[PDB]
Amino acid sequence: ADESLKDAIKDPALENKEHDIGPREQVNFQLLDKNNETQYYHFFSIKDPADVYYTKKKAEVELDINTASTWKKFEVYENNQKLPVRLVSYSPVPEDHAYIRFPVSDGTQELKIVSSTQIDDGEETNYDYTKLVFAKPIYNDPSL
Amino acid sequence: ADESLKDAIKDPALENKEHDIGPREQVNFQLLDKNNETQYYHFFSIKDPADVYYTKKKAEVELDINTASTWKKFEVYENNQKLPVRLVSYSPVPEDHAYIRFPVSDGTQELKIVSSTQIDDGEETNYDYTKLVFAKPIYNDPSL
Amino acid sequence: CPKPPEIAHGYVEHSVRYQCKNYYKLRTEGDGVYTLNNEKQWINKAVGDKLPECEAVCGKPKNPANILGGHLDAKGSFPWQAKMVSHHNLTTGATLINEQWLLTTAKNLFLNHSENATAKDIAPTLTLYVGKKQLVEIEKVVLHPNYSQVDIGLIKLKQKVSVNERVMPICLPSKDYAEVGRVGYVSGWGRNANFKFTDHLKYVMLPVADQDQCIRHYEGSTVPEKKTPKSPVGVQPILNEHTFCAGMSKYQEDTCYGDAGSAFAVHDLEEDTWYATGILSFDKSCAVAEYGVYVKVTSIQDWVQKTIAE
Amino acid sequence: CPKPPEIAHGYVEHSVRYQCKNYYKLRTEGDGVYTLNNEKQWINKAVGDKLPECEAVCGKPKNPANILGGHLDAKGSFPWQAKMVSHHNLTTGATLINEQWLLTTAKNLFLNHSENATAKDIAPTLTLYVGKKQLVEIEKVVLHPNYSQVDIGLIKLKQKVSVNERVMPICLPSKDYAEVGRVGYVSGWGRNANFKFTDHLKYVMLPVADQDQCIRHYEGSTVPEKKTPKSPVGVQPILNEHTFCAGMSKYQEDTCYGDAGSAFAVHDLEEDTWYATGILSFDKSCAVAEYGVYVKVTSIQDWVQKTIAE
Amino acid sequence: VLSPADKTNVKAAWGKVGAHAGEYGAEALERMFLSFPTTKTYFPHFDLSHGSAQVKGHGKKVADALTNAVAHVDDMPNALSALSDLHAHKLRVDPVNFKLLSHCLLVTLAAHLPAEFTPAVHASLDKFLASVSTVLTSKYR
Amino acid sequence: VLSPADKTNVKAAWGKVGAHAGEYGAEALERMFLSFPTTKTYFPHFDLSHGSAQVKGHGKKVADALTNAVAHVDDMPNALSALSDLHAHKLRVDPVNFKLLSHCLLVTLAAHLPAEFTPAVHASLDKFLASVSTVLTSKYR
Amino acid sequence: VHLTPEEKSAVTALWGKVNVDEVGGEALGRLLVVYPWTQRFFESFGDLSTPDAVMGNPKVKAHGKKVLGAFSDGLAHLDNLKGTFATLSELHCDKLHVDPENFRLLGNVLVCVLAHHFGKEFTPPVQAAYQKVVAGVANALAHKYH
Amino acid sequence: VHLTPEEKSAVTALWGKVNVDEVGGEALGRLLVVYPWTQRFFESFGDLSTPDAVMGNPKVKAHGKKVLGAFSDGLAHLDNLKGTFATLSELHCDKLHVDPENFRLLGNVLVCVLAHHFGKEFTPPVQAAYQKVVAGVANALAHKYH
Amino acid sequence: AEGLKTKDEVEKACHLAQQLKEVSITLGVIYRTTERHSVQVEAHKTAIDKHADAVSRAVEALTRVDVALQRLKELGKANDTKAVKIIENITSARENLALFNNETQAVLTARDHVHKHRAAALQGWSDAKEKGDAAAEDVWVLLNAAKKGNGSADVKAAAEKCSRYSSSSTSETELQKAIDAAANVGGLSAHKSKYGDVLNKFKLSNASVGAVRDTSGRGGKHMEKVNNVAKLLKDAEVSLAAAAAEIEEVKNAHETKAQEE
Amino acid sequence: AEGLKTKDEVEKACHLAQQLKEVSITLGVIYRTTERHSVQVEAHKTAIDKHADAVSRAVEALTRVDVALQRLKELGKANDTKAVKIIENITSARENLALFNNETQAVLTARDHVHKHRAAALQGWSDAKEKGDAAAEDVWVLLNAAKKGNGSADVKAAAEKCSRYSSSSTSETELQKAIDAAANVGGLSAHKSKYGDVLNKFKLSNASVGAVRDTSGRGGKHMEKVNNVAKLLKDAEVSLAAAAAEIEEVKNAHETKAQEE
Ligand SMILES: *[C@@H]1O[C@H](CO)[C@@H](O)[C@H](O)[C@H]1NC(C)=O
Ligand SMILES: *[C@@H]1O[C@H](CO)[C@@H](O)[C@H](O)[C@H]1NC(C)=O
Ligand SMILES: *[C@@H]1O[C@H](CO)[C@@H](O)[C@H](O)[C@H]1NC(C)=O
Repeated sequence: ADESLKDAIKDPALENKEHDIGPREQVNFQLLDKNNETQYYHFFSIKDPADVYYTKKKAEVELDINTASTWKKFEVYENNQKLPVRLVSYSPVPEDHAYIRFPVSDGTQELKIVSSTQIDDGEETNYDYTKLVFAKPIYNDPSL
Repeated sequence: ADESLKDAIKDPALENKEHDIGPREQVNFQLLDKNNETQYYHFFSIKDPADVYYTKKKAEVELDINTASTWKKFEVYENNQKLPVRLVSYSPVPEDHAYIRFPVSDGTQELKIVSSTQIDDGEETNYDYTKLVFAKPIYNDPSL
Repeated sequence: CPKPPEIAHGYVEHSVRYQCKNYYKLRTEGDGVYTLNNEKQWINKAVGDKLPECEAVCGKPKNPANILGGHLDAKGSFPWQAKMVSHHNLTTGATLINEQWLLTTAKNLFLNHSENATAKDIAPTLTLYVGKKQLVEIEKVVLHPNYSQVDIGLIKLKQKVSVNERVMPICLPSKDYAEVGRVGYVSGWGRNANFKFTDHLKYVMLPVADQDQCIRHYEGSTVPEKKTPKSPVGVQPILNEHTFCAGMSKYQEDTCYGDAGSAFAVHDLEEDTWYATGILSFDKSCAVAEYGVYVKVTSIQDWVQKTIAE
Repeated sequence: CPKPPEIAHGYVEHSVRYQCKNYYKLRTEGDGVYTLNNEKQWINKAVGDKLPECEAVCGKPKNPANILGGHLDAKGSFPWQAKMVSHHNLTTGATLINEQWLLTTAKNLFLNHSENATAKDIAPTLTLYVGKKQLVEIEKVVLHPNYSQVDIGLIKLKQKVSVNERVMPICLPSKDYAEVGRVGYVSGWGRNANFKFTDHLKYVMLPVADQDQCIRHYEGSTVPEKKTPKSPVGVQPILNEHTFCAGMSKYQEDTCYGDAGSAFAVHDLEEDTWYATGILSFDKSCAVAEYGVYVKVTSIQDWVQKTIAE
Repeated sequence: VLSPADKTNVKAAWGKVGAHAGEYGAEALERMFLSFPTTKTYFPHFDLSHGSAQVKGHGKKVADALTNAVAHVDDMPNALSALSDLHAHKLRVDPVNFKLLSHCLLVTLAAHLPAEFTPAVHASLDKFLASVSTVLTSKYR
Repeated sequence: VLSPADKTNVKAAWGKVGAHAGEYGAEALERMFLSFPTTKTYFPHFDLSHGSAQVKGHGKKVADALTNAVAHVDDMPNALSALSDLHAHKLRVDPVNFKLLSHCLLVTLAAHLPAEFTPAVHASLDKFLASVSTVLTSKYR
Repeated sequence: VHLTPEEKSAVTALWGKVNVDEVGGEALGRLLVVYPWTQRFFESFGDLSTPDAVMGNPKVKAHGKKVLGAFSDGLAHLDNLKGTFATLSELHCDKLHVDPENFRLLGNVLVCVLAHHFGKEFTPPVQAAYQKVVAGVANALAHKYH
Repeated sequence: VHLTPEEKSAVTALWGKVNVDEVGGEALGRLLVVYPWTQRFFESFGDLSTPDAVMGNPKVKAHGKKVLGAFSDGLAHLDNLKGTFATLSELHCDKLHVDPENFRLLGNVLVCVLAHHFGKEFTPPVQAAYQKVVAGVANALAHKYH
Repeated sequence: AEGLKTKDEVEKACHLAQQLKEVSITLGVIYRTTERHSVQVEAHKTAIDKHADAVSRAVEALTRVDVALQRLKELGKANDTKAVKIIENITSARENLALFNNETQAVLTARDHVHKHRAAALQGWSDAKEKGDAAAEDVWVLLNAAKKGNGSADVKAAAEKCSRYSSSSTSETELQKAIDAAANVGGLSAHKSKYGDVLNKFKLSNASVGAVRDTSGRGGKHMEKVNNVAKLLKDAEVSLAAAAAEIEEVKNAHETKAQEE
Repeated sequence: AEGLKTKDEVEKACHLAQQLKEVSITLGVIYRTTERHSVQVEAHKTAIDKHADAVSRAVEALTRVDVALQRLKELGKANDTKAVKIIENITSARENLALFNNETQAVLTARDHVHKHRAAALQGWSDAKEKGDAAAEDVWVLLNAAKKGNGSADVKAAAEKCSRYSSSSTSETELQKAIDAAANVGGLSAHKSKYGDVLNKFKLSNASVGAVRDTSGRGGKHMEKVNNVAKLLKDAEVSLAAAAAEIEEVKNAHETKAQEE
């Protein structure tokens, strides 16, 4: 799923599928590079605030990313270990938004994003480190 | 022959036949009626002088008569007995002259003509007595 | 053009169609129409620049019919008939063969003139008439080279004469109707049974007569060694292979002094045209002499055509 | 008539043949020829006294072929194209449907005017242009009863305009080429990539586009309950069964502000005639919005015919 | 044209004229000068009055001409030949004039001979003077 | 028309602009008033001189409008809606003027960012200001 | 034309003796016989071929009478000859187209028949007077021809 | 148009530093890429589809040079702009029928490429001076259109 | 019987008299209109005679081959070579001779017919002269009675204006149209059964005139066919002359035979 | 190599340069003359796609009757009544479908051809720009040499009067006529084998332009035939729909059979 995101959105089962069912929190975040200034490409590509959906086990953050067709590698790390990222809905080409979810452990605030963007067959632009900072910690609420 | 003269000229054998062969005398005559004045119809109808042709036996007078087609009875008498009149030549219709011959006894001068003229089927005009007087007597001359 | 009206945003292309007036005819190849140019030229797509000309019809009198004897000319059924008078008031016939010319006899021409006289002498002498009183003037006169055998003249009129119902030429025949069984029409200005020159043109139908019967009548013969002057009037007609004889009428009408030069005109019923089959030579016969005699026109053909050229 | 010459004894029968000048045509039954009378009347043996009239051709430009993008109009290949400017110097399109009338859009008409405004209000406001600078004056204006649905006006010109190579009406189609697979030609006076009103008439070829793809583009839908304003520029085109959409160019040329009222003109190669298949309604699309959209002319047919009658 | 029939009639009728042939000839001329005064211009020096010896004698000539004609009627132009030329050429008599005298000769014969003047004869008598009056004229020019 | 490719380029390029987005906005305007003096007639009361605080701040607004646009580039007309009406209706800005500033914004980005101004970006950057400069104008009337 | 009183007197007195049931018809049938082409106008009569048929044919004398009468009218008014025959002139010239020469031809055959009945009593002066008459008639009868 | 001496001086001095074997061709190839409809006139070059092909295609810079030169001639004589391009105006307007809007479109892509090579040194006053130039050129080049 | 009426019925009677008189005139001009055909058919006779003599030599010759094909009805009817090949060269000769005695006879019958019709023409004329002259005379005693007939005095004027002859000829048409105007008003006449005659003799007469133009026309057709085929015989006269005399040795089929028995 | 001659041969060349230059122009206008056909054949593709989906339902149905005529290749190939009378109502259905996959393929081949020719058009253009621009350039070094070339001095005048571009377009005609006047006089050029190229690439190029008008024309013919027969299928869609489903009981000839064995 997170090895190639623009291949991922090619699955027809995912188009305009519903991701909005259930209880959710809205948490604004910041997206910063390794000098702690905004990562402007990611800043621009991901919707702020972020829908966080409640589950039985851990809260699952949902990310809203445009130009999904030009996104390639999107890896999200919590305490430097890989989260199992998966694609839930995609919105076709005048829209070109991909919708992804991953579990986060109660208490998490910072998140690591290893990403890359490539147009068609061209130059792949690797984005080494992107720090995602929720404006407040994330806590699951199974009570809903 | 002398019963009907206009029937006589109808014989085709007689047309423009030669009557002029041989020796001949020319004798002037007069034609008179019973009062001894000229018979003007006969006067006009018969050529004067008259060719008289010489033969072995008696001289034969030849008479030249126009309008033969309107002549009917032409009888010629010598001493009140009938002469055998015959037609020798005829000259066709712009001409209409008949040529007749009869023998006369040597010494004859006067001659009797009983004649008639009829046009087609119409009125027959009888000419009872016509006296023909030769200006000199007729004598045959077998010596030629 | 009593000018055509204009239409909005449109133009006119002019044509004329030439047509010949009454008693005349179109001559050209030459369908007759002529279209105006951008060159403002009048152009027939067949003959181009060349106009047609109008040529008189012949043998088509406007009122057709339907000399001792009869047939007063009520209508003017004989528009080709000309009355020519010699210097001394002697009336004589001539017929109009086209717009400028009339046939006649050498004889009529020679009246009041010596055998010495030539054409130049005779032409000013004559007075000529067409139609009613119509006086046509007279330019030259020309005689057939065989005048003493073929008795024929030609008259040239100073100008052309206007053709109409009363004045109009007769057709020269391609065919020759000189044969017995044909019938003909003779007009005439000649004398009548009071031996007066006639007051009114008259005409008579006559059959054409067997040429040998006619010969045997006038001379005695056929064969020339047996020829003698048998002619009922004083004078002998001219008789050869260029002549033919017409009989007497049904009613014993005949053609007398003055009637020479009048045409023996045979009407062809199939093509409804009037041809001049002959011209009258011997007009002396009258009561007394069984055949008037004509010179076949077919036999003077190549000569008349030849003369017309001058 | 530069009068024909006379011929001897002959007369002339006059004819004229009427012909319509360049870029016009004969209307009548009515073989066109007219012969002069003895009544000196001009008479066609079919229609008699009635003249023909000359009617403008449509769909035959004198110099044919063969907006952000290209195709400068070198020749004047679009003689039916009119440039109309509203009161406040806003340039807008209209196309010439016959000698007196031009189609346009309700919208172009309503510029610098209230929804309140009626036709009488709007007509004096406008300035209209054909051909080069040619200023045609403007009598009335009439709007389609469905103006808010069918976006269409009609302009009546005070008089008829003279047709020629640069000024001439377009044909209204019997057939309807609104289908995909057809190609069309749009002329225009509208803006270009400097968003300047263009200095020279230009034109572009555009395919006609699938109606559903176009719908789904501008609204979200097909089905009306899922309809939302998806339009790439700020404003929504009018989309119904009386409209059709034309795609973008081969080279991404497209049709921008001012290009409404310009005709989507489809050239029919078999009959070599130029039909107006549609009129441009939505000229807003430009770079950013995939389809300019036209109202099918076949659908306003019976209305335009009806209006012309007054 | 003088058929056999005509020829017969003329002879038979002119016979019945007889010795009066002379006297008729004069009576005939007289009528002509009285009826048609223009014919007198051919006879300037003649005394033209009633029964003038000059008229009376001249009639005997004309009479005899005629008798001659019926004498050989089957050839008139030979018989009348010397007369052809006399009237035609020397005297130049207008052919209309013969038809006058023709008719006076017909009026004259009528008066003196009622019984022979049957229509049939009137025919052939007229033909006969036609035939003659022609032969004198046909050399006119 | 802004394909995924374009969209990526505009973000990636406008990112590399960063906090200077404000300062370019003003540099861009300045060029416009200097290059095309007619655009000054829309800004009467502004001090238009060099580095004028009024110019400099206004550029921060224009900068931000643009950043907004790339922030939601997948719907521009909703984002720019309140600006649609401002220029179209209230301010009535002649649509030619946007194409000037469009270009000045292109000249400006060129100067400050040589490495990203590859032809491919020059394309989508122009489309982007096209797409925007359209949306403001399409409510013109 | 003018006529001396003793001409007119010799004329009228003779005309008195003229049989009006015969003479005219005899003048007509002789014309048919002598100038056979006039037969053309009259063949409606019956057989006109022989002279006996003509002279005998009852429509001929029947006709002659009317003609003879027509001549009587002439002797009646000799000063207006034109007028008396003015209508008759129309019948022959305008409707019929008789050639005017046959009027005189007929007037003469009349004078012949006159001389036939009246013998020596038809005298050269009397003919010469009648000649004036059958002329004046023939002309007047011919007047509508011009 | 008129140009202040320090405008022309800043202009010419900058034009000095302009690489004449490259810039012109780069201006042209961007035009092909940014406003693709101009490709229509040049497709004789080779592949014009991708931006790399265009920028790489040897006939393009080859061409740009001649164009760039054509612009050098402008800066040379700025008073007779009409005349200098008078013939060039004929090639595009009378023979070719290029829409005059693509002259300015190209003059601008040139100014873009200018600003690309010269960075901060291509100053608002210098652009403003060059703006006068790529206009004057575009117009003069369009003069034979009227 | 009493004549008169208004100034109309005087005219109606005036026009009748004029047409009634004019029938005897018009029908005359018409008979003479046909003299042409009479004399023409006569000359056809003349020429038909002439032709009979013209071809006499050629028929006398073709007769000889008929009479020599008789004594040849013994040994000659069968394939005599030089004999049976003669009928092969007489092929067209006997064709024309067949046409001759055919077509000549036609112009002879055409001839006979044209006289008869011209006679019926003639007869009809003479009758309608009587009937017409009679009738016109009757309606002239009313017309003259109206002269001083106690008058309508515009009726008086309406007589003396009247003249004896019509100004023109008469159709069958004009005539009936004169009887027509006469019948209805002013049955004063009531003679109409006699006017029936003058018209019926009229009709009958014209009928026959037309008959001769028609019947003489087809005569001239036939005559033309006569003249032509007669030339074929006269020019083939020499041919036929030696054709009958070429049956010479066919007579030797007699002479060399008839002696020996 | 040496250029010059009289004041004639300067302009015999001047005209060459002008035509030689103008080949790279004219050939351009002509390529663009064919954009129409390129975009037209493209929209044909668009529509051909659209039709394939338009008739999809009707082909899927007619396929069902093919695949149900297969298990029918056991008891169904022989006179099944309600089956064998189906092919009677599918008579025209399979007619059109035959025409469809025929005519669609034609506009596809027409399509492919129009591009290739337009490519050969294109190739030819680019060459003749080189060859021509080259050549024109050469005969301009003689033309510029004649400017101050020691001169005939009326030759001098005859250069500066000369201008770079022709006033007009170029036929193949005009071109050869420029090479013509150039060959004979002033073999001074003697380059004529290269002018041969620019003309031969010219000819070759125009050849292909004409090829597309011709080949695109017959495309539009075929496309029209496509649109029509596609309507027959879309409107017979309902027909065919129940036609394949009427083979229902033909499947009972399977079901009622295949169980019992
Ligand atoms: C038309 O334009 C003028 C220009 O000043 C403006 O003032 C006016 O309000 C406009 N009217 C409408 C109805 O748009
Ligand atoms: C009968 O004669 C009249 C003139 O009297 C004419 O109208 C008609 O045609 C003639 N014949 C026929 C058959 O009508
Ligand atoms: C090639 O184009 C020229 C015009 O440049 C034309 O004369 C010629 O006809 C064209 N070729 C053919 C095969 O038509």
